[PDB]
Amino acid sequence: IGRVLADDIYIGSRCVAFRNQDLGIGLVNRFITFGTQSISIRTPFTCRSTSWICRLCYGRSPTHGDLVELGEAVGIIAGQSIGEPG
Amino acid sequence: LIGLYVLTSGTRRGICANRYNPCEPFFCNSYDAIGAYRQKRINLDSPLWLRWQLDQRVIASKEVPIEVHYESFGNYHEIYAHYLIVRSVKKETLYIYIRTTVGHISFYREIEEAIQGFSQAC
Amino acid sequence: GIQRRIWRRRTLTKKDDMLPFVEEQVRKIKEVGKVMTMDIERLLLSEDNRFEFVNSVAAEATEYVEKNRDEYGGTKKAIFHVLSNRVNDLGFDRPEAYAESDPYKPGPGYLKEY
Amino acid sequence: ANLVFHNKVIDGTAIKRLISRLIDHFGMAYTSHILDQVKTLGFQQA
Amino acid sequence: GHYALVTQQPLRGRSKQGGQRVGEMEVWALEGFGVAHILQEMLTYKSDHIRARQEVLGTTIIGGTIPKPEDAPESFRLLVRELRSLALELNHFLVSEKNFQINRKEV
Amino acid sequence: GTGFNKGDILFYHREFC
Amino acid sequence: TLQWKCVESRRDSKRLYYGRFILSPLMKGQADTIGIAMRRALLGEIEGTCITRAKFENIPHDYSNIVGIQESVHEILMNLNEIVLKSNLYGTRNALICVQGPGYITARDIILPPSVEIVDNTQHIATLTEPINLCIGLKIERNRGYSDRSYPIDAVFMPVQNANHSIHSYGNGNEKQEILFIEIWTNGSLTPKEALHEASRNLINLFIPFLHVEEE
Amino acid sequence: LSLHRCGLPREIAIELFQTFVIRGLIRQHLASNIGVAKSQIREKKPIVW
Amino acid sequence: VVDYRINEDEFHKISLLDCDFFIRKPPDPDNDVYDFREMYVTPPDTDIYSVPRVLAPMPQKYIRCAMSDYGCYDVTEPPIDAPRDPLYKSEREISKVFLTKHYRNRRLNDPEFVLDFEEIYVIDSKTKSITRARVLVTVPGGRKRDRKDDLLVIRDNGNSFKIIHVGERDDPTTVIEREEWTKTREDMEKHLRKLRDFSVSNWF
Amino acid sequence: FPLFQLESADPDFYKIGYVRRVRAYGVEFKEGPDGFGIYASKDIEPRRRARVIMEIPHELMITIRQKHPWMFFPDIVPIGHPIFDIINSTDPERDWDLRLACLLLFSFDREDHFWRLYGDFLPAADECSSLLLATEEDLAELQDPQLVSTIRQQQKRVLEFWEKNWHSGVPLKIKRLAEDAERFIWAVSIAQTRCISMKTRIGALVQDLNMMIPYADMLNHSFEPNCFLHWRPKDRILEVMSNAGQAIKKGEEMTINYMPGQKNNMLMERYGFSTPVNPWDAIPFSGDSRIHLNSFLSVFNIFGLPEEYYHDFVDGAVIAAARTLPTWSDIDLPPIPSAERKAVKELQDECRKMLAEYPTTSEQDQKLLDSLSEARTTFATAVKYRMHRKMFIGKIIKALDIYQERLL
RNA sequence: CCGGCGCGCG
Ligand SMILES: Nc1ncnc2c1ncn2[C@@H]1O[C@H](CSCC[C@H](N)C(=O)O)[C@@H](O)[C@H]1O
Ligand SMILES: [Zn+2]
Repeated sequence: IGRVLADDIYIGSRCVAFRNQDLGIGLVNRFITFGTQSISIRTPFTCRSTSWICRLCYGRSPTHGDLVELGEAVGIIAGQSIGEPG
Repeated sequence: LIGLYVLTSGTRRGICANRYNPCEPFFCNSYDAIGAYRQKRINLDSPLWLRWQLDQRVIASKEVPIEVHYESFGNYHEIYAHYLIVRSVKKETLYIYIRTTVGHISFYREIEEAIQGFSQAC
Repeated sequence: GIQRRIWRRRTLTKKDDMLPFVEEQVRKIKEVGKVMTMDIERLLLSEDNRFEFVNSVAAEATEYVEKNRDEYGGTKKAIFHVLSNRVNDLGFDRPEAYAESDPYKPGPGYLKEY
Repeated sequence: ANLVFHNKVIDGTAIKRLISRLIDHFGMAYTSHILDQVKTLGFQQA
Repeated sequence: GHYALVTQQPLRGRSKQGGQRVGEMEVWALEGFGVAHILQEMLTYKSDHIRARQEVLGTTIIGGTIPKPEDAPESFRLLVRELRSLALELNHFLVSEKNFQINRKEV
Repeated sequence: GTGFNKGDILFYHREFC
Repeated sequence: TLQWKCVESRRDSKRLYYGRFILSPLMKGQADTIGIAMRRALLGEIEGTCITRAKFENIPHDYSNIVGIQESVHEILMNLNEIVLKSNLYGTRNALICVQGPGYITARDIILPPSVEIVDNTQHIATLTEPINLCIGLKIERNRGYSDRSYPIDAVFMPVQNANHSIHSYGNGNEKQEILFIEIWTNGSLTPKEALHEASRNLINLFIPFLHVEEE
Repeated sequence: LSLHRCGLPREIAIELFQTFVIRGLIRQHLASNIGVAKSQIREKKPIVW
Repeated sequence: VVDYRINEDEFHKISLLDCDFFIRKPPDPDNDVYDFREMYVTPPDTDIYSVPRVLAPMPQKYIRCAMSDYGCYDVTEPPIDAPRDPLYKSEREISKVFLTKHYRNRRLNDPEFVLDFEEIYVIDSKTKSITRARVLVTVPGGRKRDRKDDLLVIRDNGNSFKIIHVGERDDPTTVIEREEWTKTREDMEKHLRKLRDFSVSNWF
Repeated sequence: FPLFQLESADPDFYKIGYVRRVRAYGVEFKEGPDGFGIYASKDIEPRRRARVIMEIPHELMITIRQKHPWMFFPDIVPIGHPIFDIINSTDPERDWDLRLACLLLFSFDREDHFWRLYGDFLPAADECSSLLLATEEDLAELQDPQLVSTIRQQQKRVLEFWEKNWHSGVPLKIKRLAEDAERFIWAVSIAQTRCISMKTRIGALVQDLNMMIPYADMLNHSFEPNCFLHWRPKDRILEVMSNAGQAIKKGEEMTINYMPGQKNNMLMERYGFSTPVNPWDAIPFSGDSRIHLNSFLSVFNIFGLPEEYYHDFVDGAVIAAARTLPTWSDIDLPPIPSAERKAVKELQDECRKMLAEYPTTSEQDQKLLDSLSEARTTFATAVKYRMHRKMFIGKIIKALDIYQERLL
């Protein structure tokens, strides 16, 4: 949930999910309902940088629902999120 | 959390409600039920029947009616675990009565009134 | 379709089934200032970036303060005025800078105790 | 508001799930007021 | 009120009428919120910017808008001198994006 | 956050009348 | 001096009246006691008028439905329970319904005892399609809230639908002052000002007897 | 309290907002200068609140 | 499975959860007349017709019948993807359809219209079949009685059909309480059975 | 003292929208003999920015991707439906209206779809002004062989598509969508006359869509509109916004530019209507006689670049004349009046020859319209089109006369 | 207005 597809998804001759599209839970259930074996998504591992990240490779905002906004300090949030329950 | 749990904890049922094997007020609207509760006519968890004038939106088990009382004049009553539905073959009328308590009604009214008040204030 | 003018009125001709004690609640909402929270949420529905929204609001408030310094800082706040004006610019009427007072204060010197 | 009518129980898991669904449907401003009202109701019944 | 002699930061302690510390964990939270101007307030002219502390005292009494400090706080200048005592020079340079002129900031 | 991306003719010439 | 005033009034419909009232200046702790007593009096000590019993004549065979009437007997009773009345009656009186045939039966079709009025004449009772005369014998009572083949009606005597009180406190140093706010919602059979006055009178009548003395 | 409100002690509030209270005093001609306003604040006058 | 597409303008299309049931409809202003000689069952919204399975003798003459569905409500909380997605979804899962013959094929508008509860045909969605109801009559009178005073009771997932006098009608509260008492009594007996003094204990 | 001192639309029309989060601010829907329209229910005070007029949620629309592959938003077509096979066989470039018509029929057949109810307020076959419903008699009154040929080609294409895809062997779920040809023709006409194309972002996906937007197709067309459409992606809402700083009086119609820079012929081809103040209309002149562009603009107070002519008698007709009249410019060379008089006389002669080419005149066309009692909508549409062309030529003549008058 | 030591609170 919240990941951005890196490739188009097809069911037969029909496109059910396009490249550069946020993954809702309805789309995920549709993938599980049918026989979809491979899903290609954009993650922090796929971004073309280790000094910053882009909106599409990060995905949806953890708190604001929509796609993440430019200028967000996602690294500090990532560090705080893991160390907080320690 | 405890307050909400006690409020929405429903009726005592079965052997915890009747000493013997059995071989409730009807309210036009929720305001009448809460008013009766204020005047100490009913308890917080005493069962009651509430007239429903909206669509069927009560969360309940997906079960067929326990009993269908079909009259020779056409009207039939479908009795479920938590509501009663009156239907007819002559007309398109459909009456719904929900078996609930004052606590569930109070929770629903609290959330509904919060939404309506916020909408009206803006 | 022209006949003399007489014309056919368009009607629903179909059935759609989808067709009061909150006075204290609404008044309390207005008193505490939750309408401003709704307005702030509404203003951000048209902003791609919220940081840019905050920066623009701060710049507009700064311009307001520089232009008319003595009108702000008391019952009127520059940021509140900016937010009200931005809400008013959409056509939704709001009190100026969300400035409200208590009509039931029993004369000067009396301070409300929470 | 097209709210479902809960008729069984409201426990810790149910209230957490209900609030999350309210934020998605109504937003954070509406849900912030719903939380204020529900907090009073829970305190009043405890 | 009163500030430290060396760091020029507000004193510590209720008995000394000192201020509250904004530690590095508090700075992380502000960076997580993205409130870059709240952070700069508590880093320069509420703690140790001697020049900008005096102007904030004046602007707020007349209500005439607080400008950005743009200079270095006394904690950074204190660190530069200490690094100078280890035979190390630390210079802050601004490169103009217009004409690419290098500007040496006073530190 | 908020710090991202750096945050007279026609006069003295009127008709004499 | 201690004075009261109505600070808000509204009439959303004919059966929904709202009013907000004020009372100031008050001493510390007085406003809470007054509000509690007034709310209890408004909610249960005010007399209301309701239909408490219905008799179905014309031999309906005591069945669930009557031929020609769209609504069932239980539906008719539920509709009758919703009718808002006001009166000054002492004891119990009787009302009758006699509608000739097809059409809509509303509160307007009720023959009333002398002192009984009807707040809303548009309240629906039953719908008649075929021309059959319908005879219903209503029993009307006047009672407090806290108090033969004829079907009873579980009437709730609540002319005041809701009531609330709130306290505002003020002070400058050693002298304090508080203000009492009272909100009253009525079903139109009585105005919020009338409800306030009736509640005050009922409370005073409840506390008069403690000052009674007896002849020697 | 509301979800967006907090309660501040009177002493903490008067300490934190001292400059704003001085401006409010001077603006409505109730204080001659900054020193007089500070003296009024120190005396806990009823108009400071 | 048949090898032709029937015309649905002359058929009674009865839609259930698992299938759509077709019964030939003789023309009539009331549209309550059914011809059971020709029948077809299809998957929902599909024109691949098939002969339904029959578990009982079917009528040969045209009979006027009243249709009433049997099932449950599916009130679910669907996941919220888009803005303003519905908080709940309620749909009527019809699993059985009862066809009750009018007494002597009387019309609804007839002032003497009564329902014949001894003639009920049950359509099952799960099995894609149609059956006749096993009706048990308790009202005195036998074959000849006043049909205006009888009441039909359907229990056991639409399998138990019983005719009783209207006077002995059971309150909905009584039915719900009976079910609750039975289930809770069995549950309590199961819970207490694991105690080792259960055999020397009383219920009360 | 208080004591001493077009019809409203069906309330259910807005009510069905209102219960589904459709909001209209400061405007009311009105119905007339021509059709539906949106008018300001009060005086809209010009604010600093654009004002929100209406808000239509995304879930109430029927949108299809403008580019291959075809993906619908919201996805109403189930997987494996034959309607997808019918849609997917269309030509990607020119067959956009067929896909929208298929979607419209599918939605009309859907029980829970909103457009099943909203489709009852669409103009019927006898009320729609699209030329796809016009017969040969109505097309004969266009007095333009090019437009007539284009309309015949469009009708032939629509009927060929319907015949190819709605033959005998189609399943029942497809046959009931359009049992006979004119139903599909009406669907295509509605799609052509009410489709809105826009670049919308949904979530993280930005794409162009062909959209059937309820309550937004209600707005009428204008080349000087007071409203415009803005898509709000955060909550997926289409906003109708009045122009910033433009006062709107009570009862003033709400209008948007259906398509900019399109002449009356293309408007008649697509939306089935034309306007007399079209500032892009073209009259083919010989080009031998030319006037001074700068003087023509200055006399009538027409400023801005050739692509943004605007006025400070002068209307869009004068702008169209300035854009279509043969003009010469030499930076700062003034025109000598004598050649201007001869040039405008020759141009007026050409315009009068063009008017004489038409069998009838414009005033007689207006009289025929006023006396018309048993004609279809397309008949009056064609009559209005030719009359509007005649008035455009006449306005050109009058503008040339007054320009030669004010040259001294 | 500087640092060490001891005792505490969350
Ligand atoms: N300015 C205008 N003058 C005359 N007709 C117009 C017009 N703008 C749009 N139309 C017509 O309105 C249609 C667009 S849908 C607009 C509402 C429509 N009139 C109705 O009642 O449903 C087009 O087919 C076009 O023929
Ligand atoms: Zn990336």
